[PDB]
Amino acid sequence: VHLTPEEKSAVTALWGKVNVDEVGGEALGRLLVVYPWTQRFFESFGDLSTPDAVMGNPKVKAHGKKVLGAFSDGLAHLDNLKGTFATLSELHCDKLHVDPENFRLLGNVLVCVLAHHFGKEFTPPVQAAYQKVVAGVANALAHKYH
Amino acid sequence: VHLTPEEKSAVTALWGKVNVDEVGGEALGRLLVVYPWTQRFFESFGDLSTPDAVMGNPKVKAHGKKVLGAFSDGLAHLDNLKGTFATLSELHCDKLHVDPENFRLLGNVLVCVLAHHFGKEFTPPVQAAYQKVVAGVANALAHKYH
Amino acid sequence: VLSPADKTNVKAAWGKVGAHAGEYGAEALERMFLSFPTTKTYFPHFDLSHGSSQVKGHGKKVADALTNAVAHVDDMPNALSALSDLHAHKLRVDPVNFKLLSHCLLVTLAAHLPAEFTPAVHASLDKFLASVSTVLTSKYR
Amino acid sequence: VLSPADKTNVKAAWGKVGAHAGEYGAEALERMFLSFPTTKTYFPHFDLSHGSSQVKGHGKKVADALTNAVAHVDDMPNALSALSDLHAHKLRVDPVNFKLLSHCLLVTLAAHLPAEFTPAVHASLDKFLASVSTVLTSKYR
Ligand code: HEM
Ligand code: HEM
Ligand code: HEM
Ligand code: HEM
Repeated sequence: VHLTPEEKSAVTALWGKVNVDEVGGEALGRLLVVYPWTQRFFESFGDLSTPDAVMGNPKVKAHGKKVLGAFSDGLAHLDNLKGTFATLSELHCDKLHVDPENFRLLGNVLVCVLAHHFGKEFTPPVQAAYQKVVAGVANALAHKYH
Repeated sequence: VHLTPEEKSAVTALWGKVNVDEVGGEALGRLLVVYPWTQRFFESFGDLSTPDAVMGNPKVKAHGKKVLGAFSDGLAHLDNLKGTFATLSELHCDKLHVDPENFRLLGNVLVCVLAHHFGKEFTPPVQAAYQKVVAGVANALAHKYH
Repeated sequence: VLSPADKTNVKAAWGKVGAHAGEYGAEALERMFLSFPTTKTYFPHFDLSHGSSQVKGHGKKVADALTNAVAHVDDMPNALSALSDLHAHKLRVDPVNFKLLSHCLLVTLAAHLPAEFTPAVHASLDKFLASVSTVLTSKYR
Repeated sequence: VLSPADKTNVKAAWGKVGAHAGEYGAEALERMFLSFPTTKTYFPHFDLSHGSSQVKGHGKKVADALTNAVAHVDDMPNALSALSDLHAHKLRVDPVNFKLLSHCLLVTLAAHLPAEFTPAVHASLDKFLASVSTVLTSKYR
């Protein structure tokens, strides 16, 4: 997870502009709505019957923020995603038993959320760059399965 | 890719009994027959029109043997699948551009081939063990994409 | 998609499974539980140890549903309707899981039918399992 | 599967794309080529640089086929028949590739329709793309 200087800028620059309070729940809520099997992971979160119920769910909003922190903290340890994610992997793998495929799903919904929010700024190259990172994190996070 | 002593035995013991000349082409031919998009990778191999044509194809038979060597050589470097597969990864990734998903496909067809051949010996545990290895190799082989 | 030779191949292989369809169901479950530990997460209520009757009994139910699909190949959507609502809404089975079981189900047939698990059959059978998978995940799909 | 609200949601979102369906087709191609380098392997004959007309022209063809699916939602199998034979037999497109393009296609709509790319729409649209994918890979499937 090299990432060229030119791609390194695309990345932090826009993240510079990111709503840390909002987007995290935008991403997780969208996850639960779009691939609802995932809803089996937060039954404890309360009301998820519909999209309206899902998206206002404050438990979703809260958990979303921790998840973005986790991306931010990854975005700052790129050459060491394994260590930086050791803790969470063990969490997602050994306790929760989440299939690794869902880490790809979350990162892709995360990119859709950033396109939604940035528009015309989320050019193909910026996406290409974000796809790299996102690919990174899901691998870091699935690390404990091999 | 720990693998317990008990799983380490399951593994080498049966591999002990493996037809190195046959099974390699059994696996690759089955690959091309079952998921034919893969046939786009060996158009140079000649006749692949049908299963009969595929399975006798001597180019398939030949290439199959090199592929098993690669598994054997992996089966002997388990705690270092990255290094041991560095060469091939670069081959499958940077030159050929094969989607990593096909490395899972080959390993699964490889397990089906071993069940076919061993029967009642290919118990659930032996499979569980083989699945681990196979999971290993595909990851070793996709290593160059992240 | 299930061409007439596929249709033929499946019925043919299903046929030689006969009275052991149920037992093979069990074995295929066992295989999944061990090679794919994560799948165990849908059966908290079960004893997944070897000889579990929970597992044996659940192996006949799995075999019973594939038998009905085989018999109504040309109209599985309708027949597995019920089962779809169960795996999709009730349980929220992750779709990846469908491929792992199709996979263990093939490994068991290959293990029990050396004669018949020829490359064309395998291919056909693979194609059958994908169709049943696709149906069981139709709520989502 | 495409419930009546899904049907409604897609037609609705497709509607606000109007005269730019073609341009969005191109953009979605470009996105795929850059984020997913491996896919470039199906277009040896093309200039994949930004402004390629090869790409622009191929973006209208992609948009043209989704428009026909949208218009014949309830009977895509038949309508995309042709296209299936092409991506499945002629080209041997790896099925994973279908998900990467559905993915870039969503990223482009989200990028062009802030108002309309609400969670329910996204979900619907996701579901539409999976159905077209499933059809284009029916030879295999
Ligand atoms: C790459 C993506 C992901 C990241 C970075 C991530 C990050 C996090 C973080 C930061 C936590 C907080 C642990 C705590 O509560 O202190 C967490 C917990 C959790 N994760 Fe994720 N996660 C990811 C993907 C997933 C997915 C895809 C699922 C399910 C489909 C999931 C299921 C869970 C659940 C249910 C919890 C909360 C209950 C608990 O652990 O207290 N995660 N994750
Ligand atoms: C984990 C699985 C795999 C292993 C261990 C493996 C191993 C090998 C080996 C040992 C070679 C020989 C390179 C040479 O010719 O010296 C090779 C080449 C090749 N691989 Fe694979 N391979 C795997 C999967 C795949 C798959 C899934 C595809 C396509 C779907 C593929 C496409 C190719 C092709 C087309 C060549 C031959 C042309 C050339 O490279 O000379 N490989 N692979
Ligand atoms: C080829 C695909 C499959 C078929 C035909 C199938 C068949 C069935 C049948 C017939 C039932 C109802 C049995 C009864 O009424 O107790 C059932 C229930 C169940 N299935 Fe599946 N199944 C399939 C795949 C899976 C997968 C992939 C999973 C998860 C990994 C799964 C998990 C379950 C669970 C959790 C239940 C409820 C079990 C219980 O409460 O006793 N099944 N399945
Ligand atoms: C949503 C799915 C897709 C649709 C609706 C679609 C649509 C089409 C159309 C309408 C054509 C014919 C255009 C003409 O006649 O030149 C075509 C050709 C082609 N498609 Fe797709 N496509 C899809 C996905 C893909 C994917 C995923 C790939 C590979 C990654 C791919 C690769 C190609 C190639 C290589 C051709 C021939 C291009 C040429 O020779 O000019 N397509 N596609």
